[PDB]
Amino acid sequence: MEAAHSKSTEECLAYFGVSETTGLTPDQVKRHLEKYGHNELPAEEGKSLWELVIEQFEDLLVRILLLAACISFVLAWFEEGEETITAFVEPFVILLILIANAIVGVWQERNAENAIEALKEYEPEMGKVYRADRKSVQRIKARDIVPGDIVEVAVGDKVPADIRILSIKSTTLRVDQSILTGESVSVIKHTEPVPDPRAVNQDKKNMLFSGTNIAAGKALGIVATTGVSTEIGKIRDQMAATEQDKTPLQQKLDEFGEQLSKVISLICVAVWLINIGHFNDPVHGGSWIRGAIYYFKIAVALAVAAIPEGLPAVITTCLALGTRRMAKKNAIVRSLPSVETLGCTSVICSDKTGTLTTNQMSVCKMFIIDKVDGDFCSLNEFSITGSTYAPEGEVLKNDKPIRSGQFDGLVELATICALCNDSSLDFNETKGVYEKVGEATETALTTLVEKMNVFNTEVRNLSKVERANACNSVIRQLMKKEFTLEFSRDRKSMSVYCSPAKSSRAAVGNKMFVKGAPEGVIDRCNYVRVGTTRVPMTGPVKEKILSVIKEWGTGRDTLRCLALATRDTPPKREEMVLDDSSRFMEYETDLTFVGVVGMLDPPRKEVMGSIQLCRDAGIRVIMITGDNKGTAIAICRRIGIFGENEEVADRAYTGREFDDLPLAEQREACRRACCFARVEPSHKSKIVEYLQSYDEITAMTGDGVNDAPALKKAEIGIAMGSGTAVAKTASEMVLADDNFSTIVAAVEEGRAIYNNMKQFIRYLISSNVGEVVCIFLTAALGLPEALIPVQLLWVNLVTDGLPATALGFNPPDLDIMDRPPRSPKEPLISGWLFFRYMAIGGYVGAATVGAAAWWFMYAEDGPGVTYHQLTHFMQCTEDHPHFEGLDCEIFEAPEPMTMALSVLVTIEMCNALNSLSENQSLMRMPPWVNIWLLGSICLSMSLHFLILYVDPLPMIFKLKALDLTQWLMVLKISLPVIGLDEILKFIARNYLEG
Ligand SMILES: C/C=C(/C)C(=O)O[C@H]1C(C)=C2[C@H]([C@@H]1OC(=O)CCCCCCC)[C@@](C)(OC(C)=O)C[C@H](OC(=O)CCC)[C@@]1(O)[C@H]2OC(=O)[C@@]1(C)O
Ligand SMILES: Nc1ncnc2c1ncn2[C@@H]1O[C@H](COP(=O)(O)OP(=O)(O)OP(=O)(O)O)[C@H]2OC3(O[C@H]21)C([N+](=O)[O-])=CC(=[N+]([O-])O)C=C3[N+](=O)[O-]
Ligand SMILES: [Cl-]
Ligand SMILES: [K+]
Ligand SMILES: [Mg+2]
Ligand SMILES: [Mg+2]
Repeated sequence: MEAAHSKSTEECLAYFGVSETTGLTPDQVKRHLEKYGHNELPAEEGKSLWELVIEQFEDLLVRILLLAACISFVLAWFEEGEETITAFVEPFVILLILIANAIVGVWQERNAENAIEALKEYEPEMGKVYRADRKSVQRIKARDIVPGDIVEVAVGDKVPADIRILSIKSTTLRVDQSILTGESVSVIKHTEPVPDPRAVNQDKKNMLFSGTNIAAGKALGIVATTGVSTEIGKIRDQMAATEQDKTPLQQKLDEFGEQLSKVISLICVAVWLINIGHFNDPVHGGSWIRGAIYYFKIAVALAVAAIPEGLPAVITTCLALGTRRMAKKNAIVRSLPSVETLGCTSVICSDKTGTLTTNQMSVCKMFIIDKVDGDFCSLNEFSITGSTYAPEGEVLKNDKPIRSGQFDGLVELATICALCNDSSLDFNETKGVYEKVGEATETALTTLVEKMNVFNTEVRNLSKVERANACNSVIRQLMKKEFTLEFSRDRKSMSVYCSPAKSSRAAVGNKMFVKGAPEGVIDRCNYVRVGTTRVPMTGPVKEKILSVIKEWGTGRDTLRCLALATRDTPPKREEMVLDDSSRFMEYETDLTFVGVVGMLDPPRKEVMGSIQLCRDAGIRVIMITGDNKGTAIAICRRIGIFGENEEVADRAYTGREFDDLPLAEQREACRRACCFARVEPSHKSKIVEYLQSYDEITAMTGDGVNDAPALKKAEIGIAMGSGTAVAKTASEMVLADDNFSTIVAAVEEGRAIYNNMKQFIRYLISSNVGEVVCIFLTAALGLPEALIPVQLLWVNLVTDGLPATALGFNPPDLDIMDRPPRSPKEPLISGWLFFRYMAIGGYVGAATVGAAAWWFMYAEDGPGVTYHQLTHFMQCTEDHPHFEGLDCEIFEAPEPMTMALSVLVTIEMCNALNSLSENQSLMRMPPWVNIWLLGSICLSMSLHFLILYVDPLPMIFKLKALDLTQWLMVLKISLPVIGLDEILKFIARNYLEG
């Protein structure tokens, strides 16, 4: 029964046809269970090994390397070489990479906790129903509750299903529905119908939504919906439905994968066309099982030359150290790939209560009477600092700290605030922070009289645990609380009867202490207290009081004003009926006005500056709240979203107002409006989707259950450390310190990290370019020598993995936060950069061929002085008279591959020096600006010497030769490549402008 809020109690009972006094019958429970199912949110399967791993293998590049590993087993089958039969282990290496990388992804998926499971902690095990079987209430399992059941709830109870209230047994029914509205304030429900069919949960003041707990009271209702059909079930559906898109940079890697598969697949067959040298090479033989293997010997090699193996390892470690660096800023990152995505955030959506504000009700202003001389009436107004329940702060008058005990009116104001109060203030030693005990509204009064200290009580050397209620107890011991007249809806106020308990009994006179909504209380105040004295209430006086109260209720500050009064001559205790709550308003008559307090959930001190910093960084901040519109706007003015006097007309909408706009006017309404109030949990997710429709990377910040959908729909979800568990589970990052400025710091770190990522990404990709060009030249000139598939792995994994990781520690740009947010879909390589890498790739790629070619043509220690016919080395066995003065094994000497690998590694170190910047020269950018860069080059070169000057590793590859005749020649290209890139870099820095 969805329209249950708009139908009367009798109409709701008539829908299911059950008498309010008696419960459903077993037949009805059978049928309603076979129709509506059980009352439980469905679980989620989440993970599957057999399918998660294969999903990790679904990527394209891993399909290329995987397709190359088996071929590498085929090359490994070959008994031809075996001496190099033992070197058959390259595929396993090629294999052990994939496996390893795969596992890392699985590990990233290992931490994915079930957020629906966290949402299921808000459904209770047992529930209380009345039924036909038994006159006495039945405590059953809440999952067996079907619609139509008569359900009972009491204090502390968790509501099991969405329930229309039939009769409230207590004076009031206060429910904490922060699960859906994000507000710790407890709403006062009723049984009247709510005619609006499209009312939001905040307006359904006659319903009891599943997952919310009863703050105080006892009531009876009939169940409307169960299971997924409840309002929390909408949250579950929206949390299982919103799939997370791939990281923008990850999308770049994927399309790079596609084009890479195209280019590899086209080159491998493109070699078949240039087969002028394959028409008739052997003396009689042709293409058989031995001959065709060449077309694969290049293939796998070409693959390992194109695939940047180890890039996921480098980005994984880089993002890991980013997580460690932000961890010192109290920013716990749950998803590694999200860090990058935080840099390019264009819009930040944010909750208010608990996120932008402290979620701790604080009394800002207060006023008492000063002088009453005829029509004139002056007031004493005070402001109170402190934005938390902790008794920290002082009272001020005209921006000057003043002791409260000097004003006789403030003493009585604190006396009313302390006695007429059911709440206490506790100090959590485990969390190390003061927590409210009771309602937030009254707790604000408790901490208020803690801040005031009207009797000048020594509280400096007090323990932090006893500091919580130090002054409240002082006031409690002065007047004994006989009984309390509880809050009722008819009079919108509550009162307390107190006796002196003084030295001489109650001869000083009993007094009644009343607090409540302003108009209803002031209308019953026939007297006004001026310090110690009492004067009759008049027109001009109450017009001044109501004037100031109206000035505080609206405008810049939007405080919740409570009026406080006493009764100097209350009636006798033996003539007050305490059962009938409607009579209490007569008991609270003939009052004496005292003062007024103003409450507000104040913002965190760290927020406003953060909003200015995002504004400076081109990031717009949007507030999305379940709280009232006036309150959210008044907070926006303090935060810096709106001006102190800015007219907010078309810039702030409510969920009901938002839904009334055409879908177009909503999608465009998210571009201008910066504040959204009184919204349902679905509305936040809808706004996030709308902002993402503009291809804008948006981030959501929250702390409650109602923020869970948005937190999933946003590209980056940021949860508060003091927030709910379900909000943390559906987020990519947590702020343990609850500070809002660490978001700004986190964005800065993300941008700097990406700026450092383009560097080593371009480095590895360029090395792959040179390798591809080299394998192509060696393939077209018939010289598979000087390169092997095994070594290209170690080069792209170890000797290049270290400098690439070192590039992650480059100093960030100075004016990095004065620039607007980065474009989402923009290439890492542009035309000029693509031209630069296209030239240097063929240059350094031809270097590696020139190593072997030079070792054979112009060399004093290279016996293979062939001079000509070097390209036709395969004929050496069938045309031995052609190749005299040498052995058939000299073609595969250790020096060609040692020199090719040498110029490769050195060109890669110098190229890693070129990767320190894109448009900045090396003369103005000293290489020692990054100690980790030169350190990684020193360690990669040291590991290269370890490859050469050892016994195992050479057996796979080749043997090293002397240096008096070898390193002198590696400098033909190992060093002038820096000059090439230096000219190419000098051109665009000056020729581009003018
Ligand atoms: C040589 C090595 C490989 C892996 C390769 O083919 O990379 C190309 C390639 C797929 C791209 C190109 C490479 O283009 C070339 O190779 C130039 C001509 C072909 C030479 C072959 C014979 C001499 C990248 C490498 O060119 C450079 C950097 O010079 C940059 C970039 O990729 C990036 O955005 C950088 C990494 C994400 C992509 O053009 C990309 O394709 C796209 O769709 C892009 C837009 O992405
Ligand atoms: N944004 C807020 N900031 C501060 N307080 C809020 C806020 N919203 C609600 N409250 C308090 O919570 C109680 C719940 O009332 P409820 O009907 O949910 O809200 P509203 O009255 O604002 O109506 P609305 O939903 O906006 O139409 C009110 O009762 C009282 O103070 C109010 C109240 N009053 O409103 O007059 C009197 C009172 N005593 O004791 O006199 C005690 C309250 N209380 O404990 O919550
Ligand atoms: Cl509102
Ligand atoms: K998310
Ligand atoms: Mg919140
Ligand atoms: Mg309200």
